[PDB]
Amino acid sequence: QQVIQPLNGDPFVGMLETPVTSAPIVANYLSNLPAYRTGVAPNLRGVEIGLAHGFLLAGPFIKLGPLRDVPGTAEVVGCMSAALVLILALCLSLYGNAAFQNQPSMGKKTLSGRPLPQDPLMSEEGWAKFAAGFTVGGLSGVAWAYILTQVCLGR
Amino acid sequence: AHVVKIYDTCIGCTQCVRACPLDVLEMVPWDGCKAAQMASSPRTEDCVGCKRCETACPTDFLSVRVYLGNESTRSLGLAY
Amino acid sequence: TKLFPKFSQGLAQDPSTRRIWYGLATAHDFESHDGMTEENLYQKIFASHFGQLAIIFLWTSGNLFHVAWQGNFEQWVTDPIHVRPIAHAIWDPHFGQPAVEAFTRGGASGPVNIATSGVYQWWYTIGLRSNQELYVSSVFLALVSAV
Amino acid sequence: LPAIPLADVQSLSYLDGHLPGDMGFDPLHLGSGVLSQDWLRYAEVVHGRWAMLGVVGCLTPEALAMRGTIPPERGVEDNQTLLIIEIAVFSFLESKRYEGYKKTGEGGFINSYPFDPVGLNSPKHAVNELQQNGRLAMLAFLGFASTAAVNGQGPIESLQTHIADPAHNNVFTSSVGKESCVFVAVLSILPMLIEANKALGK
Amino acid sequence: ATEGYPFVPPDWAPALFVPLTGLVLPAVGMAWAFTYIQK
Amino acid sequence: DFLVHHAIALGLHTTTLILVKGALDARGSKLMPDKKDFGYSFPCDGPGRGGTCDISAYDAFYLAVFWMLNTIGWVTFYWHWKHLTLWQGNVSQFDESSTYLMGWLRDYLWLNSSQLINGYNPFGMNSLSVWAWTFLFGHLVYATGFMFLISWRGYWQELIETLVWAHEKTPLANLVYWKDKPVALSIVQARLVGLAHFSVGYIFTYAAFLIASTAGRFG
Amino acid sequence: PWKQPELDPDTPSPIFGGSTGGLLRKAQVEEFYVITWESPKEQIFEMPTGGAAIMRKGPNLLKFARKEQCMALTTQLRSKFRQTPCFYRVYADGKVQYLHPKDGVYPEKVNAGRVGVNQNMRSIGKNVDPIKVKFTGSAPFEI
Amino acid sequence: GIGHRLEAILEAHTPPAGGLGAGHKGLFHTVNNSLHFQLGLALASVGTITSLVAQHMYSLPPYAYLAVDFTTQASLYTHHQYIAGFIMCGAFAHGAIFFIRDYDPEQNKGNVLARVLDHKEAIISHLSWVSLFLGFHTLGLYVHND
Amino acid sequence: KYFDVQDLENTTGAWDLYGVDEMKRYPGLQEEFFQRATDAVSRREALNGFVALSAGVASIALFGKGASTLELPIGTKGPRMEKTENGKGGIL
Amino acid sequence: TSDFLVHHIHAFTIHVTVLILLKGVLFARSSRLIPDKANLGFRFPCDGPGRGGTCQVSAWDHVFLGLFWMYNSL
Amino acid sequence: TDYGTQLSLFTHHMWIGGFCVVGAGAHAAIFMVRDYDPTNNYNNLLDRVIRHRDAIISHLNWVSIFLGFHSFGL
Ligand code: CLA
Ligand code: CLA
Ligand code: CLA
Ligand code: CLA
Ligand code: CLA
Ligand code: CLA
Ligand code: CLA
Ligand code: CLA
Ligand SMILES: CC1=C(/C=C/C(C)=C/C=C/C(C)=C/C=C/C=C(C)/C=C/C=C(C)/C=C/C2=C(C)CCCC2(C)C)C(C)(C)CCC1
Ligand code: SF4
Ligand SMILES: [Ca+2]
Repeated sequence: QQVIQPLNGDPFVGMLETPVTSAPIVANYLSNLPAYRTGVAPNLRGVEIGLAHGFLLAGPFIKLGPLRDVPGTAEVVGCMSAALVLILALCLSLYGNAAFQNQPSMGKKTLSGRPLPQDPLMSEEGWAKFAAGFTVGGLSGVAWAYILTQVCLGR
Repeated sequence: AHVVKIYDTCIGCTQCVRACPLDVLEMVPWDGCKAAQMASSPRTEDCVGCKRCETACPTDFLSVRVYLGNESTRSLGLAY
Repeated sequence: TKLFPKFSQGLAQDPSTRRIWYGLATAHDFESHDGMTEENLYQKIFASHFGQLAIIFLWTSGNLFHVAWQGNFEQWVTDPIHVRPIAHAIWDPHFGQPAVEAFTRGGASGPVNIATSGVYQWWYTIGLRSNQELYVSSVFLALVSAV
Repeated sequence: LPAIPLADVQSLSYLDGHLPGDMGFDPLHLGSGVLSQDWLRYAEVVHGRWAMLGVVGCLTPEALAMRGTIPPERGVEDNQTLLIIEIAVFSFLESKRYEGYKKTGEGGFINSYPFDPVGLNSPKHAVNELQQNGRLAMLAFLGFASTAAVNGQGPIESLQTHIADPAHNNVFTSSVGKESCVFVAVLSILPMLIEANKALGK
Repeated sequence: ATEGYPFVPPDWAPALFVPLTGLVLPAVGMAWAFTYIQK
Repeated sequence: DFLVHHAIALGLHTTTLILVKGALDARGSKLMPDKKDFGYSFPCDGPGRGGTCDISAYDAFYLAVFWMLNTIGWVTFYWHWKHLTLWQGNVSQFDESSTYLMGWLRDYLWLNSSQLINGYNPFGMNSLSVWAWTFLFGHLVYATGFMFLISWRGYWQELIETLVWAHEKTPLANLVYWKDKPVALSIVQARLVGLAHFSVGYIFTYAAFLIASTAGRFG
Repeated sequence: PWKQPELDPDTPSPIFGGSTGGLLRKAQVEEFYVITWESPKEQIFEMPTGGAAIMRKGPNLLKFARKEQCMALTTQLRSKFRQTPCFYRVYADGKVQYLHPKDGVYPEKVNAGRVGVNQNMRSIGKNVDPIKVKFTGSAPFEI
Repeated sequence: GIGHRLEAILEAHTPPAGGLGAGHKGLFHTVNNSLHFQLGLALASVGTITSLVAQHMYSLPPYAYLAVDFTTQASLYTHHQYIAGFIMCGAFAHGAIFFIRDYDPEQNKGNVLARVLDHKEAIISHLSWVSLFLGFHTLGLYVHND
Repeated sequence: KYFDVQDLENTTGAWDLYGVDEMKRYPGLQEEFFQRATDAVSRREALNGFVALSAGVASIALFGKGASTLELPIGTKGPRMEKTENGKGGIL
Repeated sequence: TSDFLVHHIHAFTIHVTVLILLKGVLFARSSRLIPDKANLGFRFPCDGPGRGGTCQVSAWDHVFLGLFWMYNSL
Repeated sequence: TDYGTQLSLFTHHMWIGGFCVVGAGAHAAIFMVRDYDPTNNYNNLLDRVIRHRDAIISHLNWVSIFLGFHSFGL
């Protein structure tokens, strides 16, 4: 009558099903998130991820900074976030051109885990596609944070 | 992996085969000692380099030597 | 099987971070490189020697250039006891209001740092007296480094 | 490709001469990808178009008496809102050009019309003459930009002064560019160094 | 410049050379090094 | 100067002892006769026969670097204090206060460090602040070297294994993966990195104090 | 042994709660090992990955990631419960490989059915010096 | 048709009455055939003259208005002494590398290089005695005065 | 039964405990807006070239640091400066 | 604010000391790197230079490392 | 009003306490190495704790690093 047990009836693996992971509220919520969605196209995945990140990478940068006390300059201090998401897109493309090397294809193991196919995000062109979507999404999210922070109304 | 060697000054006490924790050394028959058996090492690719065989060797100097070399996934003791 | 340690197939076939670190350690141990003869060893040493000479002459050329651009050499010659030598200028966007006001020394318009290498006394002793002789000699040292 | 830039230079392996304007000069191997060089080529030609139009765009106003020799917008009839409608009409036009270029390449058309041969002229020689004239205007527009060194002198006016004194009115001496001599010096010794390097490395 | 041409540098020299070797140069260096380290 | 000259002689003979012993006993010893067949820089020869930690000639040189740093630190402390007392016309200070180590610590390390640590206080800063900053920067590098010198590889190997499990069984971060397996630094590498951190801190701290204490109260 | 016992599935594995130290991404991407033995009764043993598990009667099969873990469990069962285990190495493709005991008697016996390898008929100390083996890629011991 | 030969001078430098045994026989091929020996000798000479430069520059200043600059003298002396210490450690390191990598005992048999190796215990033990003497007495005099 | 040799793609741990497959997330034609928008940077060399040309923004950005009025180029202050450093000499 | 900073310094050093000690206790029996650490004893040097090196892998060594961190905390 | 005895007593009691806690961490590992029989502990708290040791150590590791950055970087 314990809430903790192994996964698939085989306990010799490291992942032991604990309440946190087992939790249906956690299971369905994680699946709903834009990265775990496999059928949706990679460009689409990258845009959603980039929008959320580009928007959250502005506030902590515009409130605490070198020009956080200058009124109009403080709004203009959010550009750095754009430079940050630019550095993030560059390192993401660098990881894609090296993770799934041309020599190493699938990398083996089809993976069962209930009737469903391998995510195309792990391909060579799929990571570049994701890198694109993340770049447009981050640039657009930073621009939305800057536009919304001046017409937010009673912020 | 590491290179293990067994010299002719072996007495065949079978202590290195008992001290090896990865089943690298074995005892083959010989005609040069009182025990008529000498150690060997066929599974050299499974050598990890813990040097327990050298501590188990009773003759002076050691009849078995573990010369460390290149490292692989098996010789580095990686479980991931 | 990666290809970064080009001089060692053993480290090239390492599936861990040990390949990276060791790839920067045995990079000059030409005596223990894959497929190396005595003639190849001596020729490789003869090349690295020229590379060292080139970087040495380039370094001293850069010293002459920086002192000729921001150092107060002409001002130091007219008074070699009171004025202080200037190494180079300091450009730091991280500096504040008081750092810029306090780092300006030696009769300069911007923030600079005083030199402790003692090259001003050496150049003033050998004969360099103008701010142009250091310039022309710096380009000469860069030329000999290129050769 | 048989012509070659300086004397006899080994043409790069990637440039087989298939392109119509292959002079054999392509240093630092900036373009070597099969799908990348075609797009770069499309860039070079679009550049020539804007630059050729530009060279004769400043030539006309400069030749006659007028304002804007160096600075534009003396008066005009539309301020700021103009600039917004400029980017809007160009964005629509450019999106159509990109869509057309992707389909066939060498996009030469106005608005949305894949191929634009109104005049019914499109031979090989005309494709080539477009490139050579575009390269020339791209290198001539910089001299129009280099009016800074010559200061108040305009493009037609700079030519007039150079006609009055041909020795004391050039970039090497009359301009403040004393490094132009070092540019032509290294540009003259560079060829010999390439031939030297390739020859030595037998 | 004037009578000092031999290696005499323009005023916005460290304002455009320090932002270059302190961010652009180590970024391209680390990117090329990482791609060379991997296969 | 008699006692300091004897201290210099002590440092020279000890560094020479470590280096000469590591050079003569490089190709064999009674504890390990086939050392010449193991190369120049090996970790050890197991924990057998009593234990053979730091038995290669590389390890002997590694141990001699500390003694070289101590000897050069003693000769430079002597030079700087004798000239520091000669330049200010107080030559009778070092001659009567250099015989006891408390006098060394008080009149040399504590008195000449009054202007160095005052580079940046809550009342502003000055030209010496950069030296004051690097004076503490050297202390931090030195303390980080003590980590690689004291702690050995096995503890860190188990720690890295736990971090590997953490990254593999975590959501939304298991999508990425390392191209090369993460492993702890080797025994020889750990000695080299620790020595580099120790030498860098030892150099930066003294350069900061020397230039600041001299530049701060003189020309 | 007298014939390599082919590893077969559908073997009763021991009852064990879910552990945390075992079968990572390498156990699938590269290789992993598996140990089988025969138990005569019901006991509780200690796994080399965490807590304790019980011994299900009849055959027993366990899977691990390193050969040292299977060898550790092998020596524990041979010195504490007097059993005779045997383990295999399963590759990524699915190629099973017999590993211990290869000759099948035990690795500490003679059996007169194995040829010696990696042996030097000279004594240690009679090896030539590093200078002699220069640019030869070989070493004194290797020679 | 003029000049000297290094191998001939080394082979001719052997004292009679067996003071050094073979003398310097085979030392020419030992030095010329090895690179770590030449590197150790060069590092020893460079590390010694670097310290010589440091000791002569402060006592006999060679540059004008150098004695007035107090930070320059201190920084130059400290810099040259630390550089000399690192180079001196490298000389002995390469000597150990020479003994391990390229020292064949059959080539120079009974010479001074193989002869100093026969009493390495005597050399190391006497170095240990000198170091213990200086350490015990310098520390004792300092603590007594303290 | 706990281990299989042939169907090893399910007995070792090769699973997806958080992924569902569906061809729908975003509304109709919205995806088309983002498709055309992300088409240009879709390739590796394309994005690396984008950020390489966008890297020149730091160089140009520093030049337009006049609006920021960073201590660096505003001045060093002639009135108060450390030209009186040390007590032994007025300048040195 | 300084009390906040020093209190967080104290919490950090206490967590590192408890990390070293708890790791030593939980991995003193048998680790995934060395599966036979229980039979090796409690106070042992290492397990040879294999697996890249296994120096101070014993439970006693963790206490030795811990003692150092307790000094740094107190 | 005796600051010497006040500071002395506080410092002394703090050092004695820290030494004793490190000793507790030592003897727990001594027990786990010698007197731990995996027969009387099948599914109890000790067995479950030794079962998820990887999760425990990894979380303590992260907390340690977070506290170090946020408490020393300030
Ligand atoms: C190798 C010695 C050396 C060192 C340690 C430094 C260090 C420094 N330089 Mg300097 N520089 C040097 C040589 C050196 N320089 C030489 C030889 C030149 C003449 C070409 C210059 C020209 C120069 C300028 C104009 C500026 C600096 C600046 C700076 C500072 C900021 C960092 C930076 O932006 O890098 C420097 C960036 C560079 C691009 C210079 C690197 C020079 C390269 C390596 C050689 C270029 C080739 C050149 C055509 C000559 C051919 C010789 C070749 C074949 C070897 C920094 C303190 C900046 C500053 O803030 O001043 C305080 C600044 O604006 N440097
Ligand atoms: C080594 C060279 C170097 C250089 C040149 C700089 C330069 C700079 N650093 Mg820095 N830094 C460095 C090293 C360097 N750093 C290192 C080694 C560290 C680690 C200790 C740090 C850690 C550090 C921190 C923690 C911070 C800085 C900050 C800053 C900025 C100063 C504050 C400011 O005015 O904001 C800049 C104001 C601007 C208007 C600049 C905007 C231009 C940016 C650079 C690019 C944005 C354009 C964008 C990409 C447009 C995209 C185009 C689009 C069409 C695609 C400044 C530009 C501060 C900062 O970033 O401010 C928030 C700051 O917080 N640095
Ligand atoms: C008047 C008679 C005479 C005398 C006194 C000498 C004396 C000498 N001869 Mg000579 N010789 C002579 C006649 C004589 N010779 C004649 C008639 C001939 C024939 C022409 C030669 C031909 C000859 C040759 C060819 C050579 C000599 C050499 C030597 C020197 C070394 C001999 C030796 O054995 O090394 C000494 C014996 C040792 C065992 C060395 C001991 C090492 C000590 C113990 C080391 C202690 C160091 C320690 C750290 C010190 C601490 C001090 C601190 C400051 C560091 C020596 C000074 C050799 C030479 O030139 O060397 C300079 C040489 O090769 N002789
Ligand atoms: C923990 C240590 C620490 C902390 C907290 C800070 C904090 C700060 N520093 Mg700083 N700094 C540090 C160490 C630290 N520093 C060190 C060691 C150095 C020397 C190398 C410097 C050198 C330095 C300089 C030169 C400057 C700063 C500046 C700043 C301020 C703005 C910097 C910035 O870019 O904003 C923050 C940018 C971010 C991207 C923060 C990200 C926030 C993360 C994501 C946490 C929020 C989400 C969190 C995970 C919650 C989880 C949510 C859940 C759903 C998962 C800021 C308050 C600048 C300043 O002017 O100060 C006012 C500045 O110029 N620092
Ligand atoms: C004429 C000078 C000289 C030359 C040509 C050599 C040449 C050689 N040495 Mg040697 N050595 C020298 C001087 C020299 N050494 C000195 C002065 C020392 C005393 C410090 C040593 C001590 C030494 C040892 C102990 C060993 C060698 C070894 C070797 C051989 C290969 C290793 C190598 O070089 O790869 C290149 C090595 C590296 C790239 C490592 C660089 C990391 C450096 C040390 C740290 C830099 C400090 C820090 C990061 C600075 C930044 C500060 C920061 C604040 C910015 C090689 C033939 C090794 C050998 O024989 O093979 C087994 C060997 O183990 N050397
Ligand atoms: C190795 C370093 C060293 C040295 C050389 C000294 C030397 C000295 N110390 Mg000192 N000390 C040291 C370390 C050292 N100390 C340390 C490390 C400490 C800290 C613990 C101290 C703390 C200390 C204190 C507190 C004091 C000294 C004192 C003294 C002086 C005492 C003389 C004496 O003992 O009376 C004479 C001792 C004897 C006669 C012993 C008799 C032995 C037998 C019976 C006789 C020997 C045979 C005889 C000579 C016949 C032989 C025949 C022959 C001619 C053939 C002396 C000069 C005292 C002093 O007065 O300061 C000046 C004193 O106050 N020391
Ligand atoms: C209730 C208190 C207590 C008790 C009863 C024990 C009992 C035991 N401990 Mg233990 N321990 C304790 C507290 C305690 N410990 C604390 C507080 C610590 C943290 C420091 C430790 C850390 C510890 C370790 C690491 C080890 C033990 C071990 C042991 C066992 C054997 C110890 C031995 O052989 O003694 C031997 C007696 C000595 C070594 C004498 C101690 C000498 C000390 C180190 C000198 C201290 C200097 C002194 C304070 C000042 C002198 C100055 C000088 C000038 C004279 C034993 C059962 C050992 C074991 O194997 O367990 C099975 C083991 O290695 N303990
Ligand atoms: C000053 C020396 C020093 C330093 C800095 C550290 C630092 C660290 N030790 Mg450590 N240690 C030391 C000495 C030191 N140790 C010594 C002498 C010993 C022997 C007893 C040990 C024994 C020891 C053990 C046994 C353990 C540690 C652990 C740790 C880590 C815990 C991380 C943490 O929670 O805090 C935060 C970390 C830091 C504050 C590091 C400083 C980073 C600063 C803020 C720089 C910020 C980044 C900067 C801006 C970027 C630079 C830019 C550049 C790249 C251009 C940490 C990084 C534990 C560990 O592994 O972690 C779980 C561990 O178990 N240490
Ligand atoms: C005239 C004069 C004089 C005299 C002088 C003299 C007599 C001299 C000298 C000197 C010397 C006496 C010097 C020296 C030094 C030395 C050293 C510093 C050493 C070394 C060595 C080493 C380092 C080694 C190495 C090695 C090894 C280890 C082994 C083998 C190999 C080799 C070689 C590599 C006087 C002062 C009186 C007065 C004035 C003048
Ligand atoms: S160096 Fe490490 S592995 Fe080698 S003997 Fe010492 S503790 Fe053991
Ligand atoms: Ca002159």
